Amino acid sequence: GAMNSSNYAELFNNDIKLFVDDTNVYRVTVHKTFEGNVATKAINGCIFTLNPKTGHLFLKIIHTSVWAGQKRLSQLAKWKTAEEVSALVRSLPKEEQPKQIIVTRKAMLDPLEVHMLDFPNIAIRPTELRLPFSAAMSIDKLSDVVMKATEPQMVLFNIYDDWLDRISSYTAFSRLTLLLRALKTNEESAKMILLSDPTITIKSYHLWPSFTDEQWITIESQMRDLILTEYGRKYNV
Amino acid sequence: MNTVPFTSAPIEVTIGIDQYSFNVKENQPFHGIKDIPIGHVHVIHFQHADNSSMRYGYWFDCRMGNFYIQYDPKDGLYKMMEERDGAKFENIVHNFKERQMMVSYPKIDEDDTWYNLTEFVQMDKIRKIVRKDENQFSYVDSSMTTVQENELSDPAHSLNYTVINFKSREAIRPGHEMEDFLDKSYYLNTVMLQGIFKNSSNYFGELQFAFLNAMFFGNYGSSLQWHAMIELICSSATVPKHMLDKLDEILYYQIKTLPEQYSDILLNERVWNICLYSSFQKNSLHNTEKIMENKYPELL
Ligand SMILES: CCC1(CC)C(=O)NC(=O)N(C)C1=O
Repeated sequence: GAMNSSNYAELFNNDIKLFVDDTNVYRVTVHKTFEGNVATKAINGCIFTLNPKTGHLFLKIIHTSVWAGQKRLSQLAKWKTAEEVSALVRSLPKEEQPKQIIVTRKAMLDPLEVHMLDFPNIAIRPTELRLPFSAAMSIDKLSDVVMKATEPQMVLFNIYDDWLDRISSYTAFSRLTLLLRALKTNEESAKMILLSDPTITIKSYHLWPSFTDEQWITIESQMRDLILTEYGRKYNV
Repeated sequence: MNTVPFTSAPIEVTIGIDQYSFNVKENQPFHGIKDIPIGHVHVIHFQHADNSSMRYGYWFDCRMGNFYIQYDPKDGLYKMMEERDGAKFENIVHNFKERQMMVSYPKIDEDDTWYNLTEFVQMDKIRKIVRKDENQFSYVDSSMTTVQENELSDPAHSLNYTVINFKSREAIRPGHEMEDFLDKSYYLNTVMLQGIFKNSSNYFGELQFAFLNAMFFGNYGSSLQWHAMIELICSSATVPKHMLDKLDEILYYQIKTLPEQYSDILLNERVWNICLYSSFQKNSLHNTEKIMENKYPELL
């Protein structure tokens, strides 16, 4: 059934699973027309497909040409997401295919179920967690490859960098969700925290800075402060 | 006009014949039902006074044989049987008729209700849904499960309705996933009508039979089937005009006949709201929408 706080360690067991987040697939800017009406202009998007145990991220870039001439784009975007996830599963060797796919938004359940009919043994599951994967486009290297794409493209990353050399998957996922929640609540401040010290750099082959264990503890505390604050600044507390 | 005699009535029972019903007391001198219209299927059904659990009954067509009812004290139910000796049966009915021990099928001449509820229902198709080939009539009860229900447990006692499943490879063409799921026309017209049922009359016959089993026996899997067959048409953007017009009539008479007090259990809110207000056919069921809005506005 649904994934929630009670069954959280299941994410880090040895059954292959993928989270799919579709919140950045169909992206638009809303603007005025010369006649004073309103129109949208699409911009490139992406499917965020993540193995939470290994950190492997399959970032399928959705180029704006896929929307050309199509109607009801927000509905189509869910089906295009499911089409691309099904294609990714089929492209993987059998021993790498997931046993479960967890969708971050319940509206993806029927589209993904229908596209995965050929895979009756892959469970399609919702979740009660409010995961912050929409903030993926606040990771500069991810946003850069999406905006630069001139055609559909898949790009593979490890969203944990080399963290699993030192920490467990549970701890890595918690750090990731803390960083993304911060970036989602106050992107400017979060990015300030992460880059304030110019002596800590991001390796060419990494997404996040090369913090020592002690520096990660400081960083993580700064992100918690930010989230609680904004929660005050928001609700006034 | 045909007759279904009764050997006796040893236990107190409410007896239905189509949409009519009457109470018979224990050992009351009741010997059957006469004046049954020829040309239609019929159902004779039972609810015992001491155990309102298990409504049960028999679908039959008097053109196919001479049938009678007898109480079996071992299995504890009224059983339909066939009399092959035409003279022994004619003589028994005439004797019962002379003694005025039979109720008369109480049809009003103006009243087309039963025809309208069974227009496309044929005994030969009933006998394929309910498999018991040694009899010309078909037993159904409240508890019998459908083939589809069993998949999700005795096969000989199942209702073999045509399996309809909107999230199945049968319903969804590879490469037309979104198209086929949001517009079920290919599943309706190619898979079901052209492929399985052959024509709309057989589709409507199974839809009508499912409704009648839901209404008369409270058979839950039959209610599921009835709603699935409605939803499949309403969720198709391309349906022949004659089928939509006929569906509107079919459902109008079903909604008209339903007991007002059973609407809570026999009508699925989601299907009816989707069908009348969201689906492609939201504007094609004028008669059904009007009766539903005037009789069951709460559901909607
Ligand atoms: C002759 C008596 C009996 C008992 C079996 C019969 O032989 N045939 C019938 O058709 N009925 C209705 C009967 O009641």
